[PDB]
Amino acid sequence: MPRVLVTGALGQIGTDLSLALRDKFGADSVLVSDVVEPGAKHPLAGLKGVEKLDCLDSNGFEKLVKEFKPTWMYHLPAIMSVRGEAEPDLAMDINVNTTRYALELARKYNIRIFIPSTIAAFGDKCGKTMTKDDTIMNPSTVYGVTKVYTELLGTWYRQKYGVDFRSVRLPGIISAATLPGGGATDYAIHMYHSALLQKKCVCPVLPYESLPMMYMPDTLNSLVKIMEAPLEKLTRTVYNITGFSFSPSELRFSIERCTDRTIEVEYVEGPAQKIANSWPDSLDDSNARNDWGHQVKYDIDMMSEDMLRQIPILHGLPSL
Amino acid sequence: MPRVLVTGALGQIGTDLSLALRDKFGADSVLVSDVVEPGAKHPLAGLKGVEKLDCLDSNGFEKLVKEFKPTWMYHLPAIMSVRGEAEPDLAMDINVNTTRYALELARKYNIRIFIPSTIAAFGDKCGKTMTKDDTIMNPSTVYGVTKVYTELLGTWYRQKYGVDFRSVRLPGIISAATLPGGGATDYAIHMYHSALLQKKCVCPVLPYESLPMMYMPDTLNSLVKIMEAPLEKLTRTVYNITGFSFSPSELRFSIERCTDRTIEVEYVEGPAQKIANSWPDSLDDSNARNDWGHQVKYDIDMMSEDMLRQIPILHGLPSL
Ligand SMILES: NC(=O)c1ccc[n+]([C@@H]2O[C@H](COP(=O)([O-])OP(=O)(O)OC[C@H]3O[C@@H](n4cnc5c(N)ncnc54)[C@H](O)[C@@H]3O)[C@@H](O)[C@H]2O)c1
Ligand SMILES: NC(=O)c1ccc[n+]([C@@H]2O[C@H](COP(=O)([O-])OP(=O)(O)OC[C@H]3O[C@@H](n4cnc5c(N)ncnc54)[C@H](O)[C@@H]3O)[C@@H](O)[C@H]2O)c1
Ligand SMILES: [Cl-]
Ligand SMILES: [Cl-]
Ligand code: NA
Ligand code: NA
Repeated sequence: MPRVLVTGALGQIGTDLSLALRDKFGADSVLVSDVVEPGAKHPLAGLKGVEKLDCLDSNGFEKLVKEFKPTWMYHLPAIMSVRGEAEPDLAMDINVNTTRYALELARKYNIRIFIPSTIAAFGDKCGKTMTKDDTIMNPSTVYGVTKVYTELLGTWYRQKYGVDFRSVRLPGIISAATLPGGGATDYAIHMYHSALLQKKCVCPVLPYESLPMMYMPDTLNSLVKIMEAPLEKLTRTVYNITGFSFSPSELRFSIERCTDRTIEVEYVEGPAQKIANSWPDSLDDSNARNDWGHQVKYDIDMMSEDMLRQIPILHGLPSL
Repeated sequence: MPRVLVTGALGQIGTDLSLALRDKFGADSVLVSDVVEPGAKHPLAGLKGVEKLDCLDSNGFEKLVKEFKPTWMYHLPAIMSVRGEAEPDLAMDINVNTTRYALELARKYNIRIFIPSTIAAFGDKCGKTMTKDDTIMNPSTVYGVTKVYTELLGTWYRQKYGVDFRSVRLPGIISAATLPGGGATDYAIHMYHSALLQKKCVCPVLPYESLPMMYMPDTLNSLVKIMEAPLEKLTRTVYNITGFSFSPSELRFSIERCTDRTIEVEYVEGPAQKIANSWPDSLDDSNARNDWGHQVKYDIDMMSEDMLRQIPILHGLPSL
């Protein structure tokens, strides 16, 4: 049974993943860290086993790893697409340097290490329909460039030092806890909020732009399941995984089915569009399904039902 | 005509490139720099416009650029395959951080920037026969991993900021001016020295491991030609270029044809072999030929003739 360290643990994936790990292996077997502390309304507030760690401080990062003695690490901090184009130096620092430090610690302390990649690692030469695990990688964002380096450097640590590096290329991840903002796939949560508030939604992604997506509970299952797999079953270090693909118009139809009313949406291109257009429409995740049993239990309508129930509970929006 | 800065200029490529640029454009229009000073017998010793610059010193790098106002830059420092496997922190520092600084300067000060890539950017999934410009990139060395990042990051600067970033994936480069080191393709240069000294060459690459190679004068022609090209003629930022491929067995025969005598070579596998085996056997350089006129004058026997005449003259080895 593992002892799990999570870094950048207070963000979108880390919050839900931290809780799930605590449930499965026990709070004493999990250490949750982030450069920031949790808000008083954050789900990890007041919990034991939550610490403050700037992963750019390699000495502090090592200090924490020595003290806790993890056998597994999920290294989550990154600056993602939209922010990274505006603040590329910060993206290069965080996405390259924290990763280098993590991998050096995984070597030194014999840690099985997960670092997520992303469909943003692909660009317009990838083959946009059912994109393969091995293909041409020509990302159009600095974030994506940094994640190609993440994939290749992690794989080198495996080959050279036997570090047990594992990764998936995550699609857009949807969850109810997330505050709608300007992220590349934030149109989807904005749309759920608008529907609940019965207000006009102005969507920055074009209506028929399809992307690979996944609902959070499926994401968490896979993130645990890949780390549990015996090494001998893994034929590669980096796997595509997907939930289902959808466009904004499809998400709108889903919401209208689950609310039984019309939501008003106007499509006005924002910064997310050019980024999303350079990404695949759908992924081939057959290697993940075959090697370690990646599976998906939600479809778009199940997800919409759950979201429309969870958002009022979490954020105080009007319910259906 | 241009004002050309060379960084990392005292090495194998830089020594001959610096002299060619001075000849072509005039000594007052070329500034060359390196972390170390030239020794008294270095071809660049005693020359004006040769300076000491550590490209990890970003303030120093900036100061030099702001003073000289280059219109072109050739950014040459890197830690290469064999050394990088043994000193990976140095390789990651030099290969990533100096590049990051050079690209930012190119953006800020409007410089046309060349940063060489390499066949080492490819690995065992590339398609090893007549490898294309766009393929799967899975390098097996940290150096190669850093060069993929170099290509993608330079290409992103071109896309995001309009930086005129140009690159070729260099094959193994053979030249006489520089004494050979412990690097992968430098077996070839050692084999010429051993032949002239009439002593045993112990070769760490297996006798039929074919690699893309090029003789320096053709390399110099192409390094200048790609930088002279009008931007509108370039359909891509990174080009494969090759001279010809050969194995150590082939080179030995070529040397023996020229020297009219046996030379003694023993093949004792070293680290270079597994690295070379993961590289292409030959490249497709059609895009370079088409777009900007890459061309090649030398074949293996013309190269061997010239190497065997030049080495005695430049280094005092036993003639003919
Ligand atoms: N959410 C998605 O749709 C998605 C999709 C694909 C891949 N990913 C990847 O998943 C990982 C997590 O994404 P997320 O959506 O949770 O991001 P997020 O922005 O919600 O969370 C990131 C967390 O990293 C922390 N952090 C930043 N700098 C740090 C540092 N110096 N030291 C320690 N922590 C630091 C931030 O405080 C934040 O809590 C990232 O690698 C991301 O690229 C996410
Ligand atoms: N030589 C080849 O066969 C070959 C093949 C493919 C690609 N390349 C590329 O060509 C470039 C030059 O290679 P080379 O063979 O001339 O290498 P080299 O090792 O002969 O020369 C490297 C030069 O860089 C300098 N240097 C190192 N750290 C520095 C720093 N911090 N600041 C400034 N200078 C620094 C060194 O002092 C040295 O003079 C590299 O990018 C290499 O990857 C060379
Ligand atoms: Cl984003
Ligand atoms: Cl080498
Ligand atoms: Na962002
Ligand atoms: Na080397």
